[PDB]
Amino acid sequence: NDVILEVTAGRTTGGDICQQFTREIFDMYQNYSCYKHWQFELLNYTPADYGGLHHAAARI
RNA sequence: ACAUUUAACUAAAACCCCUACGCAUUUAUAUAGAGGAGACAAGUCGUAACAUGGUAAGUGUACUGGAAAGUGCACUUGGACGAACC
Ligand SMILES: [K+]
Ligand SMILES: [K+]
Ligand SMILES: [K+]
Ligand SMILES: [Mg+2]
Ligand SMILES: [Mg+2]
Ligand SMILES: [Mg+2]
Ligand SMILES: [Mg+2]
Ligand SMILES: [Mg+2]
Ligand SMILES: [Mg+2]
Ligand SMILES: [Mg+2]
Ligand SMILES: [Mg+2]
Ligand SMILES: [Mg+2]
Repeated sequence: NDVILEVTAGRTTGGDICQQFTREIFDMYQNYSCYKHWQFELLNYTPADYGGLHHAAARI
């Protein structure tokens, strides 16, 4: 069954470390879909204010 | 509500009421639902305060606004006015 994957930047500390790290994780799953030849369909994508990700949703 | 009797050549016998409490009063627990306060985050919106915080802040009171808060009158310094003259 297909997976609707969602990543959210947890509110645990100051700065954009949580939001910046979310972008890296989201790119990791997107690249992992290509490695497994999986179709990666973007559903939601809300970038942060410092080149990061607040929350993102995608379908694999 | 309720009666002084019997007996008395030594002296004794007899004596025995019925009405209250209604889930009425008093104090708590449990709550359909409606809110508050503290803790917490960093999410969302703005930047009110702390420097003359960029409208100096605040008190009382009134009205208004998503939200801090905004404005009127009076008061306070828990602000300043640069401290000879020019
Ligand atoms: K908040
Ligand atoms: K003010
Ligand atoms: K002040
Ligand atoms: Mg209740
Ligand atoms: Mg301000
Ligand atoms: Mg001024
Ligand atoms: Mg201003
Ligand atoms: Mg001000
Ligand atoms: Mg005032
Ligand atoms: Mg007031
Ligand atoms: Mg006004
Ligand atoms: Mg006016």
